[PDB]
Amino acid sequence: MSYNYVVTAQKPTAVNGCVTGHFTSAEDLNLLIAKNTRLEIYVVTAEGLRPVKEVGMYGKIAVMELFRPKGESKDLLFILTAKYNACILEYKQSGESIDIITRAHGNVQDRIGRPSETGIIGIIDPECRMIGLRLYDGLFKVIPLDRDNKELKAFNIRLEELHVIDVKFLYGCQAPTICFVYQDPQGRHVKTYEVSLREKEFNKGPWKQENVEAEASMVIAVPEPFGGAIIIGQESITYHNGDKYLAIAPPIIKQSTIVCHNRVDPNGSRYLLGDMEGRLFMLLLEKEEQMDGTVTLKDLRVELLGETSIAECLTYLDNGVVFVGSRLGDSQLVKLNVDSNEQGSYVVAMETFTNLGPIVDMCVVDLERQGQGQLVTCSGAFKEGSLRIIRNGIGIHEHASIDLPGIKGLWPLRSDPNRETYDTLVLSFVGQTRVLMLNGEEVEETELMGFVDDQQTFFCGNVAHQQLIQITSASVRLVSQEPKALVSEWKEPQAKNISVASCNSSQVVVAVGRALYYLQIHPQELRQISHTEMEHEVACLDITPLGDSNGLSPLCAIGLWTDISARILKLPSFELLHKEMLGGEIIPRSILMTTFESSHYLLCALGDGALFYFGLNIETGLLSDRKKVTLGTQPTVLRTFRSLSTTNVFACSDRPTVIYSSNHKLVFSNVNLKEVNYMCPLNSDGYPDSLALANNSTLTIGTIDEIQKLHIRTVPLYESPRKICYQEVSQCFGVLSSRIEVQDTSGGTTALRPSASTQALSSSVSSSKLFSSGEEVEVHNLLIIDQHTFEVLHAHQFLQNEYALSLVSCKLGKDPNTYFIVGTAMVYPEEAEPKQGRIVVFQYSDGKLQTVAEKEVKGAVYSMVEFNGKLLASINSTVRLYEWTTEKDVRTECNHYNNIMALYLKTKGDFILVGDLMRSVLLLAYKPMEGNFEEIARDFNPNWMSAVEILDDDNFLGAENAFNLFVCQKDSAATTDEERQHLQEVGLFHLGEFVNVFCHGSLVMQPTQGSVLFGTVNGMIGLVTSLSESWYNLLLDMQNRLNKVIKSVGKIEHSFWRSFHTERKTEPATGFIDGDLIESFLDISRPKMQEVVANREATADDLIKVVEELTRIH
Amino acid sequence: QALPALRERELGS
Repeated sequence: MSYNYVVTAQKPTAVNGCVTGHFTSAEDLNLLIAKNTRLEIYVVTAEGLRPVKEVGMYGKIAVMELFRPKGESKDLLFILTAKYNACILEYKQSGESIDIITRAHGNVQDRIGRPSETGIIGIIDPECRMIGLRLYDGLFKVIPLDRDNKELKAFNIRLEELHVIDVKFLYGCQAPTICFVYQDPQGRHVKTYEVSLREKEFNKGPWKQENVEAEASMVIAVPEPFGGAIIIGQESITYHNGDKYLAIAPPIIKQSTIVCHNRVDPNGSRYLLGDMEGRLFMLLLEKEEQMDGTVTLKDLRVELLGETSIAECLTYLDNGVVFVGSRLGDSQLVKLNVDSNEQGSYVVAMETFTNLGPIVDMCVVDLERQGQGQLVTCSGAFKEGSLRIIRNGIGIHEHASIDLPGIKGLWPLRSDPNRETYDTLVLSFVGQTRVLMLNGEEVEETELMGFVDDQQTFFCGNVAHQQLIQITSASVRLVSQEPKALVSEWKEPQAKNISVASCNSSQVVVAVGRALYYLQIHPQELRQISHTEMEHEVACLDITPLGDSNGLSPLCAIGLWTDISARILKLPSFELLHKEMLGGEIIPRSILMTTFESSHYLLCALGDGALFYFGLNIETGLLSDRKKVTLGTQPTVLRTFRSLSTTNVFACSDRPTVIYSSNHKLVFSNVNLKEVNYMCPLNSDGYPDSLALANNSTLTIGTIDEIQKLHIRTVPLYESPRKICYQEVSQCFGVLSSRIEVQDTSGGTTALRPSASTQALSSSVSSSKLFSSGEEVEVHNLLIIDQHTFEVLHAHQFLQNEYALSLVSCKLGKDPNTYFIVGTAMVYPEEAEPKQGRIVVFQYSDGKLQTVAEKEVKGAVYSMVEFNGKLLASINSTVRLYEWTTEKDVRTECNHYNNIMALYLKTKGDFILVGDLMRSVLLLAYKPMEGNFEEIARDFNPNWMSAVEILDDDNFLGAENAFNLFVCQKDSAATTDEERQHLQEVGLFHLGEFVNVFCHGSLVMQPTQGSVLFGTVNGMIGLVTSLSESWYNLLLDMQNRLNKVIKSVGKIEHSFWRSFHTERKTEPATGFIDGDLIESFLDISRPKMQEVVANREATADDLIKVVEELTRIH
Repeated sequence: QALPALRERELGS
């Protein structure tokens, strides 16, 4: 029994595919970017991309095409999951509520059929007559496109050729006709088949099988004016037709393989081409005319336009704008100019979108000496390589810290109408008021004339027309910028005390307990206006001139005491509109209004910390959407702030939250602060652009961070990092990198660009002499990286043809020094595997990288961990436990041996080990008997491992090539000379993500138990946690209910998606709860929410809170 | 080889 809960802490950032077309509106341009499982939907603008709709799916997208048949208005979408899920999508707006529909769907796999090289190829014919699929090796799948076929019934046709490389449909062919590059013992060839769907046959294509090159890897079909097939290999480009053939081998393209393409002009004149280098080519075909038939071709030449992130996906948009989909680096928006600049680049970067890319390796490191952890992932590859420092929450830059206990408010102020650098600030004190004027950065408490300092201030804002306002318990006083005394004054015509207050430039609304008054400010005098009484006692008010008026405010709204409500009203007339009745038993503490780009928002905060969101129109004055969140458990004070262009909302609480803007939505995320009571914007000539803060005691000021939950740094390495270690006693990261170099004319290698190891601040190479007995070679490095600066303190280069595989930072035995230990291997392309290698013990000093001790090994050092003052390495297949003499030298002790290829290791504290390559996992014990290994138990399934972590003394988490997670634990039954020997698979699961690395740590803190983060190839960062017996049984069930209520996108069963899947079996998943689906609850309509709960107890609006305490593990 | 495979399995095909 192994109860587990996985969560997506960060969505996959790798673009896996993208397309253009009119999917939103027949007169709209759309960018359709598929991630792994996500599907971003954009519309193109003068700026670039307007986000529109982002949805997940239950599957890895592998095919994504837009198509528009006859008798259809706008383009429809066709998606095919890697688990062979076909489905046809459509975008459908009901005015303001946006929906993606399922027009067709089915499952298009067969029991028979090896999946082939290059994997899935899906293609639609130009006439929309069908959908052709090469799912399987040797067959071709047809989905005959009809008005019927809502379940996409598909017939297969036999293929004589069982190795296809690429296939397209050809324009201008009588029937539907395919075109492809196949392989056989003679080499590579081109062939066409006419696909008649009447007879379910393949007939014969419009032109005879010709011959393409022994590296051909792309068929590009060409549109109506031309017709034909452009075929791309290495070092050559061919154009094929009836008997027309054209070819060119431009030395430029030879250098690296053209990987992805794309048509720029509809008439198929200009095409874009991607490389492993990131080079952006322009394929141009020359128009030739005989003038009475159509148009032929004279030639076709290729020009190098510039440089992109290693393009996996490619799409031209409106005007020059090219979206570059990267997998190994940050995707980006790129402009094609007509003119070159410096270095001859017709390419100009517009925007660069953060891809956390191939996460090869990472670790959890504080770097702030708090309790929270930053994560530092080795991301990217080749020129795109980088470290990413991922920091959870928005943080504060502090400047001054004055110790004042019992502050009650603060508002922006100036003592000169000229400078907008607010040189003053007045705070509310414990029934008192003290002045704070600034000599600059000097905190000065004096008296100010016309301001009372023994009463308690309620408001103190910037009333324009030369005046300073001070509403307090009794009177609302007034000061000017000409005399500075009692310029005017207002008093309640009874001697009753004012309670609630709201004020802007030339407008004031107060409350005397149910009583209301509206004021005005002009030159020098305080003039009163209208008055109305109200149902109960006023708890809060708000007034502010919005985006439709200059200093004066149109409509209005409040919330009062007894009924516990939120009232919509008018201002001068004081009439009552459509209030929103609220539940609860505590007052509403704060109420506000805001404006961003497009929309107006009415927010109300409660006393027990909760918050409700509604939309008050500047015109209509009507309701909007309802939902409940938790913040802290204290009252929440709502303020407005200046940041960038989008100026936003700060929620003060015991758990401080900020409200930015995402796409049109309002962000809602944590703020790294002790506890925050009251807050305001600033801009003094001692602290500009600052935000002011107060709590129990102590003021703070200083600029605010970014937006979002996850902050991302990025330290561009320009090469490719393999693993990372954190020596904290040293205050620096050790990172293994790798650069590719080219054979040169003399006999050595050089470099292609300035990398991290080359332009390193200080370097050293290896001197060991232990070995004897069109060319690219990887060069490897340890890098020393300052944790504060992230500069390259040092870069050590390893030997020739030596790769550095593994890294540890530890103290070994009674050696007081901490070390860097690097496992390595010697690689040359004859041997299938290494039969050599090293183990180097590096020591970093004041600022010096010392080679302390080396050791030879007859095989690759795959991983290694600090066991117990002893070093535990895996050497190709022997797993050996080294110890550390006083000699300062690695001496052997024991070494197991029952492995195929020991790729990974993890240590459970005391004396326990794990992990293999193509035969699942093992479990070992070190015996302080004679320092001898004893194989405790092993998993007997045939998994192709990729990642291993020990969760606890029994739960072992493994990840594997087929994107599946599993969990092992030892059988606790009798007859333990056999049943002990096997450890059973107590939990399977389909993440749908290649897992590179696991480790312990959390991105938060100063309901569950444990915490294990993982990084994946697609850049997704996950979180595994272990569960308590009851919490599972509830969650698995409420997970089962959610399937019935949530309408799947491609109409895909969630339980199917989550099922364990290798080529040779499929099981439904046990012991695994994706909180992703659990988190799906909090974004449900209340009607479909009540459904989930029909049935120790079961509530309704109590689970809404349990799913809260979950979205707080990351 | 075994390693030319292992710096490509950490990246994807």
